[PDB]
Amino acid sequence: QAPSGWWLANIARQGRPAFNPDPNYKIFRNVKDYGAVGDGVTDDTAAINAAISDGNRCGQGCSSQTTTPALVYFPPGTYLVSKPIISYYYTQLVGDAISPPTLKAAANFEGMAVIDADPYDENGNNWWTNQNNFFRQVRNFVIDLTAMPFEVGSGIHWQVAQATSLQNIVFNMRTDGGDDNRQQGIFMDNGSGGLMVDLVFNGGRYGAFFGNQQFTTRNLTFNNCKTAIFMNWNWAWTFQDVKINNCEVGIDMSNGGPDGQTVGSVLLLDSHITNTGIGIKTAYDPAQPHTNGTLILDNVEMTGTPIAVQNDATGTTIVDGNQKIAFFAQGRTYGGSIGGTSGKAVQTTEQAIVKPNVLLDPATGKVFTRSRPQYEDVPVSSFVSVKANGAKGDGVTDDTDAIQAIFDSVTPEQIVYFDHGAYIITKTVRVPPNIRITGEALPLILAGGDSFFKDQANPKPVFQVGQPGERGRVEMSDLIFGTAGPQPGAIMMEWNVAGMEPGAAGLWDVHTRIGGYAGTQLELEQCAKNPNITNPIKPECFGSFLMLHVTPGGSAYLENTWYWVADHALEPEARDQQIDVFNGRGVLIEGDGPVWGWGTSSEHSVLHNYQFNNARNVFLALIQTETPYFQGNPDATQPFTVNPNFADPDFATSCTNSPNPEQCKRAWGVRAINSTDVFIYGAGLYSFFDNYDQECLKTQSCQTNMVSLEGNSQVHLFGLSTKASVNMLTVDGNAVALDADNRNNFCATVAWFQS
Ligand SMILES: *[C@@H]1O[C@H](CO)[C@@H](O[C@@H]2O[C@H](CO)[C@@H](O)[C@H](O)[C@H]2NC(C)=O)[C@H](O)[C@H]1NC(C)=O
Ligand SMILES: *[C@@H]1O[C@H](CO)[C@@H](O[C@@H]2O[C@H](CO)[C@@H](O)[C@H](O)[C@H]2NC(C)=O)[C@H](O)[C@H]1NC(C)=O
Ligand SMILES: *[C@@H]1O[C@H](CO)[C@@H](O)[C@H](O)[C@H]1NC(C)=O
Ligand SMILES: *[C@@H]1O[C@H](CO)[C@@H](O)[C@H](O)[C@H]1NC(C)=O
Ligand SMILES: [Cl-]
Ligand code: NA
Repeated sequence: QAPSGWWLANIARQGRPAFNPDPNYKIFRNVKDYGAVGDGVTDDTAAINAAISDGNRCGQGCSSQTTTPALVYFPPGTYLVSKPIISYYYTQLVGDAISPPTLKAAANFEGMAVIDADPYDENGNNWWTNQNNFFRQVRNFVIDLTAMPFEVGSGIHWQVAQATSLQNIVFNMRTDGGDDNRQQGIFMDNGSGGLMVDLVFNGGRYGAFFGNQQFTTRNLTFNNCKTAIFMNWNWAWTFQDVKINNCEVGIDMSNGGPDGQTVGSVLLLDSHITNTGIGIKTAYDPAQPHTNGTLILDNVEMTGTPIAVQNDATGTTIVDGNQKIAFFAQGRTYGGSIGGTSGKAVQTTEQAIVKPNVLLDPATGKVFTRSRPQYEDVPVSSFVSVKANGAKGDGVTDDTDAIQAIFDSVTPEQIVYFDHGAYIITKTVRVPPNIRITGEALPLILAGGDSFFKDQANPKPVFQVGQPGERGRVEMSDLIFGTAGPQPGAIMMEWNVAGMEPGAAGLWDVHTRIGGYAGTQLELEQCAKNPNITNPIKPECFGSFLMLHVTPGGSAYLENTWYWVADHALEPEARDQQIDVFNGRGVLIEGDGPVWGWGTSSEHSVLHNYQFNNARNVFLALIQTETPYFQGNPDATQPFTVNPNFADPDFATSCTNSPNPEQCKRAWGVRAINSTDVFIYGAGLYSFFDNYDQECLKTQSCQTNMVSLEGNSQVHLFGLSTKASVNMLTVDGNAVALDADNRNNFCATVAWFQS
């Protein structure tokens, strides 16, 4: 096939990792420049693998690395492969977006999967610790297993962590062989996700075999699979806009049986299970001692599917199909008339969860969604390269004025293109309310300087997105925001603009990465942990003030956005060793929004990871947090002073008279103050340490409190999982749901909180 003309294939390549010492390292690789023929006849395995591995990248024996990113581009074509495509650390596998190429497994293909994102060596050790396998894309492919015997074949071994995505992939598999068919689209053994969007699975035994701590996956279609989704294990998982068609089983979540369920919780929203034998197989019964197997259905059609939910241990139909299920919950519920203050285990349909119209797509009535833009129809001439227009991206030069001048002059038909590099910002950059910005494989935008962002008593925005009250169209994608040295006055992104329409203002694959990597000066040398002393709280190890602030009137659509304060060092010489980085606050949302967050995560801030203050119209699915591992050395009262301008939590006051005082002063996973119409569909809010000691896990008591609802906040929580917090949820100062009353297979889990 002809080249597609997609801008990405032809845009001038001027990028380079600023902190890789090799001036000739090449981030972009077109597989055909490595000898791939793309005709489906010549075996292209070696050429594709060489395009990935070229340049001394992070493969076997390399724990992790941020200075060897790669964007591996596959022009339109068919690529015959006979062994796995090994995706090295920090790789974007980018098929052509206009005409997604086919990865065609040879009949004699051998190996784990057509694409392997985390190989096992001969001794059974992964190349990368699964929970550290960050910063990846696979997008725009057809993966064809149909030449392989039905007894073998997996499309992608997707064993990954945060800031990863699968997008726009079709998996074509055989339908013959009965019980001996073993083909599957995704094979996922474990990990810590992550996002998937816009996938189609045709045939096979399983569309996907899934096992992971937590994941958000939406707009998935399954056609003629035996079981569409085999959920092997999880803590939580949120599915939205899933279409299952003519399968034997939709979601199998009964692994382990009624006395050993390995699936923690599943949420299924805005979905359709059509012409399928059994919609969902579960082993849950409300008399069981634990919360394993929790399930939420919200707005799910069951057309032509006579058994919507089946208890496959007893064989009993729990919910009849051939009707829409407005809402179903099984697991423990609190609040309202059903659960009350003590909580109650239930397995029942119930009344619809009504969401405000501002959060919905008016065309479908589903919660609004929009995938990461790839600008397929935009000509290369419309892209304005920052390096072509005066920004150096060298990680030292002050690029503030050059970037500001680009932002001030770019027209709405153009797109600002951040060539890969590291762009030092030394004072506030004002982003206008009409702009589109996209990056070459996660360029770094770093708050730097020696004064402007240094004062936590007088914090300042790094990127100020619109001015207060403005409406417009602002899109950013494929970028990382961070600090160069400590910048405890930096508000990394202040989001003032509101979209003209849903999805017109947002962030896709845009991450805030505070410390831990080359260029930050916040690495193992400077910030190594020392739990054996009282922490000095080194000034050289502070991070930012606040990673994201949606101010009153701001409205944003966030999808695949990781707000991460480093718990460990990311370059290979450090061997994943742990560090202390002191970052005040994660994500703060105020005002009437709306705000959507799909597949967001906020981890290791001191005061809170997510906070809603005087907020309305917030939809998050699913969310994930961690407390910083150094707490309580120091505890959450240090080193950021309480600032009422950000409604900061005041732990010295709030923990007064705590019955569990030793571990009370710890970062909030989620805090809501005077906020309503907030909807959280799935949450994994974890506390794994106390001053790097994990003894507290044995009694699920690393911290005292995890979610705080204050000022009669109406926060509608579904599939809330928390790890090792005595109290999962506290309302107006009273502990409501205790971990001990809601034990799952690892976390504790509340299916449904009625506010
Ligand atoms: C769900 O994802 C699928 C897969 O990307 C989308 O289907 C593609 O839609 C585009 C735009 O119409 C077409 O050009 C492609 O041919 C489609 N691909 C396939 C495999 O069908 C689909 O649009 C998405 N649906 C929603 C509601 O977002
Ligand atoms: C929920 O998960 C827990 C943890 O896996 C299950 O408890 C385990 O059950 C297995 C039997 O399959 C035992 O071998 C383990 O010793 C148990 N561990 C603990 C910590 O109790 C529990 O049975 C599951 N509950 C339900 C209702 O499925
Ligand atoms: C803290 O003490 C332990 C002994 O339990 C030791 O192994 C570790 O190296 C010490 N840490 C530092 C930073 O010295
Ligand atoms: C609490 O939220 C309401 C909106 O329901 C708002 O009118 C009120 O001003 C808020 N209270 C404070 C103290 O800001
Ligand atoms: Cl993404
Ligand atoms: Na302008």
